[PDB]
Amino acid sequence: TQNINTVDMGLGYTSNTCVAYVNRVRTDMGVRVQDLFRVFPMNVYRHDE
Amino acid sequence: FVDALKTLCHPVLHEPAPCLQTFTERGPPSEEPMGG
Amino acid sequence: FAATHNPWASQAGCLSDVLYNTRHRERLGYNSKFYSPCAQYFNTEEIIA
Amino acid sequence: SLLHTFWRLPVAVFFEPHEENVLRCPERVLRRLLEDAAVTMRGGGWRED
Repeated sequence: TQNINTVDMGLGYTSNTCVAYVNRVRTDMGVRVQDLFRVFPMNVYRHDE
Repeated sequence: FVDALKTLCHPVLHEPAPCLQTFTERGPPSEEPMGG
Repeated sequence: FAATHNPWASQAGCLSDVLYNTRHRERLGYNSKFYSPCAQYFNTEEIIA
Repeated sequence: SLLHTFWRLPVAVFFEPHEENVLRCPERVLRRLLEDAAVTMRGGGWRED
């Protein structure tokens, strides 16, 4: 093990990130809607049939 | 619309009792014999 | 600068407020593992915080 | 604290089947009726004739 400790040496934000380049799309960007019975697997109708 | 059948006819949209429950909490403003 | 534009997604007691607020969705039977894409717009206790 | 319905398992109490849980006679009346329906077949059609 090697315990390290870091302490910031600036009064303000000394580091800047930016969204640079996009490789691909993980999702489908589709219209296939999600299912509410899956996200709510317990609620049923009061009548059975 | 039909692919949203997995969302439309779910029972929790047809259950207004939580909506009525959180509707009771706000303040309500104020502003039988059928024979005879 | 109107009051709202959609009164079924904006009230204290609208349809989505009992549907997508995870502090209100916990009172119903729900699956926590299913990520919902709209929970960031409704979970108002984080938004109040 | 609200009365949401949930999917309970279908419970219905019955009697487990055994080798001697016997079905009784039909109160002696349809016993006799089936006796008449049995003995009336000595005079009648024969289905090969």
